[PDB]
Amino acid sequence: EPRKVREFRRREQEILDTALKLFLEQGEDSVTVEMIADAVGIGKGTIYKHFKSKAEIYLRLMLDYERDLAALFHSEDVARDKEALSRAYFEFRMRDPQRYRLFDRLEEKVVKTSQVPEMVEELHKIRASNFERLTQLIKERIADGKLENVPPYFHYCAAWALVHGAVALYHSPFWREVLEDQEGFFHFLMDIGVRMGNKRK
Amino acid sequence: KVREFRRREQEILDTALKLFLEQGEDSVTVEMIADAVGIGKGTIYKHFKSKAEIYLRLMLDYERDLAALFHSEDVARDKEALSRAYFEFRMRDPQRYRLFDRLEEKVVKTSQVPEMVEELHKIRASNFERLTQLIKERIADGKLENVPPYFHYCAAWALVHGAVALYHSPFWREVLEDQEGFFHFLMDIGVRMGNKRK
Repeated sequence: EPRKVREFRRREQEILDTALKLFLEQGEDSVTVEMIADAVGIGKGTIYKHFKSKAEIYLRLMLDYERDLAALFHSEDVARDKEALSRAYFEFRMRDPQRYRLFDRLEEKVVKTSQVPEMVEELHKIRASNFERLTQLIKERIADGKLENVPPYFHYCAAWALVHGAVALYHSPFWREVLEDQEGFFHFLMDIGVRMGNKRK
Repeated sequence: KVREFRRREQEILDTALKLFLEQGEDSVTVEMIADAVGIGKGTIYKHFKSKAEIYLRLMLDYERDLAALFHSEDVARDKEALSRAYFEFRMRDPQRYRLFDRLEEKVVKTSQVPEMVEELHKIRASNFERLTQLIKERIADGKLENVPPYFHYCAAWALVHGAVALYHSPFWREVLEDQEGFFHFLMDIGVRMGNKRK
């Protein structure tokens, strides 16, 4: 792409990365557009060229997350490894549990309210596409004999439940200190997700 | 008679829970519980000094029910059937689980009635050891992967927590509410979680 556009996009990305870091550390309600600009080192007026409001930043972060999930499914291979893809999916969903929880709060705050209707409609569209991709992966693992031959939404809902509960584990005042440094436990959870609903003989 | 005191106390508890789920616990007052039972507010105070006492009693009764599940006392109990029964117990009535999650913040974390909360922590600690002992036994039998027991404990907690949330989804609850096969599918997943590969 042209150099001017690339510079504009990299500045936009730095704003997004900085804003997300501030939201997780201090809480999203506390952080203001001025505070993000100070952290990036730019004037606030520069931020408003990129985003009209904090609600646009919230929605952009969630759109970017859905785009990252979509890219996970697409690969340059004729016959992708479905078990490796399933593992990558659970890793993507369970890493960064504080971000998951933040997005749960933003769902009530800006998505359910359709604070920016065009952006929320885009978010629903890509989420529906990602739902179709996960359902197709489930159907292919069923057709390959790996997953039990039950309705695909059985597997979808089990995966949703495991991810949701796993995120909650990392917000426990008791368990978070125990688990935060345990990479083996994280991979144990990943193995459980991949093995969930596997067919038995 | 002592008898007699108990049945009214149970109807108060059964009625209060069923208003809490309907209606939301903050909305429900002691007067509303008394009206539904029909026994007037003065009678309630003979059993419970406050709504917080009713909250904590419901949670104590729940922990006692979980303890009763483990105490089969058989010399060679079926651990897989016990594991399945545990997941069934935890995942049935998801609305009650969610209410108790709210009551944790409201009356347990605040130690609203300290004597009752100390008893609740005591039985919860006993139930934790009972579940951990079941996990260790399934590990020792070659059924579960030989990892720290808390690995298995935390996986079980996560599955239950996520399953309860599933039944509160505005989308999924209508889909799942009548699906006994899906419920048994989740139970199968819980029992098979962390199983050693043959």
